[PDB]
Amino acid sequence: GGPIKIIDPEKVSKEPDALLEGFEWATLDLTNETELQELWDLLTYHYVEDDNAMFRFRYSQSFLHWALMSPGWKKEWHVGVRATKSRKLVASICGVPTEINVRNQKLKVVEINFLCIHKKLRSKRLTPVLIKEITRRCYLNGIYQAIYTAGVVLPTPVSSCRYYHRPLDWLKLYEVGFSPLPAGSTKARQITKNHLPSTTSTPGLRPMEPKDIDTVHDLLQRYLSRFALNQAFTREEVDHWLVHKPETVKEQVVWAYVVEDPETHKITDFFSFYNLESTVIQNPKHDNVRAAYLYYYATETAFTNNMKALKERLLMLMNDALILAKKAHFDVFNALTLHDNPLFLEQLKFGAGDGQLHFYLYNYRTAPVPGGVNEKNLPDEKRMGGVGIVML
Ligand SMILES: CCCCCCCCCCCCCC(=O)SCCNC(=O)CCNC(=O)[C@H](O)C(C)(C)COP(=O)(O)OP(=O)(O)OC[C@H]1O[C@@H](n2cnc3c(N)ncnc32)[C@H](O)[C@@H]1OP(=O)(O)O
Ligand SMILES: Cc1ncccc1COc1ccc(-c2cccc(C3CCNCC3)c2)cc1
Repeated sequence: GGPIKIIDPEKVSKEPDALLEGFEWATLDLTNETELQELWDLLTYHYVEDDNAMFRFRYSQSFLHWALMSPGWKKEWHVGVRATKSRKLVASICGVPTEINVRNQKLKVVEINFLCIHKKLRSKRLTPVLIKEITRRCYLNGIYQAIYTAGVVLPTPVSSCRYYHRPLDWLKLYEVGFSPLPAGSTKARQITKNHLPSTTSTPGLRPMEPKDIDTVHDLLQRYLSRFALNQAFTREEVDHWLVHKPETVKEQVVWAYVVEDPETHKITDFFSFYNLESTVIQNPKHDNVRAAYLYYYATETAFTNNMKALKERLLMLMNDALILAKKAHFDVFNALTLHDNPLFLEQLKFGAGDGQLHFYLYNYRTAPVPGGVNEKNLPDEKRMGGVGIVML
């Protein structure tokens, strides 16, 4: 594998291409509360929905602040389109920098997300224009590769993973149409099936602290090394992406927990999950779904190559994650079939979701990597070791 083309730093245009009449390019400054609000306004009403128009992802302003001003970020990579007259923000596309490992080669990339066009401007071929412009801004800063996900099929996906959903408040999810009541059942039986213990079981389990950063950093990168495609975490990235800062962040977005061994007092495990609401588009009884998403995790047990033992360890840890997520009043716990997740998704009663999330690399060729599933789109322990990066 390797890059597809070499970019000529001399030929990168200093000026952007033209836009549809009445619109103009605009760099967003997300340290400005009004501009953060503008992006949130756009996304809230125009970002990704399900195919039945029942739900729309509802990234919080705190989430956007977190996701988009990560270590190394540049405002030049927060790209907006405005209406010239009204000044209204009508489109966005965003990137942040990170390093990834693609089959043992380290690569500097941008992670691309929050591509969004106002519904009234759809189907006008603006998306290629947005893509080309963020590409140009990246090129100017010496970045020539990207990684991203999408639910739509685009040329040469590097992998695909299925969505999985673990009901925490099943009744909530029933009343919003998220979860069905099967023909043969009752509310009580569904609540029974999804019931969770009142307390966690892993000994030594506690919220991650800043003092844990170095140890979690070491453990995480050793664990992610087990995957063909993975994120090459820096220390500042562990701090930013895993350690909630309550003093300066009003609405918590990231939860992290470590296992401090009772005997050695070393960190032997950790897991984490983030808060991403969905808007319930039209419902009498509810306005939102409060969802938690599984993010990064690691365990020393992985390094024995004893899959039964890894399976056992993950079943306990991930059930603890559910209980903690429930305690934090999340309605549902979501995950993908990446990492070692096929080892626990079905047994801990995650229900299979619809379709796949596809993973893409820009300007980089590599062989497809396994995404946790077989040909039937079902979790498969023999199809792991592939995708070791979670994106937002
Ligand atoms: C070196 C640095 C490189 C950095 C850049 C790397 C590449 C980054 C790539 C971007 C990563 C984004 C990652 C995320 O954020 S994925 C999230 C995408 N956002 C949404 O789903 C929000 C709801 N939808 C919308 O806002 C619009 O429907 C969007 C903007 C998605 C399409 O707007 P619209 O419906 O008005 O379409 P058009 O008439 O302007 O354009 C039609 C063309 O656009 C292609 N299209 C449609 N959907 C996507 C999609 N999700 N990824 C890439 N391409 C897409 C489509 O195949 C067609 O191509 P073609 O027929 O010409 O082949
Ligand atoms: C509840 C909801 N909100 C917005 C759109 C669709 C839906 C439907 O139910 C879903 C519940 C969960 C997911 C989901 C689960 C795990 C990972 C993801 C990725 C997370 C990164 N961005 C792409 C989606 C989505 C997708 C859909």
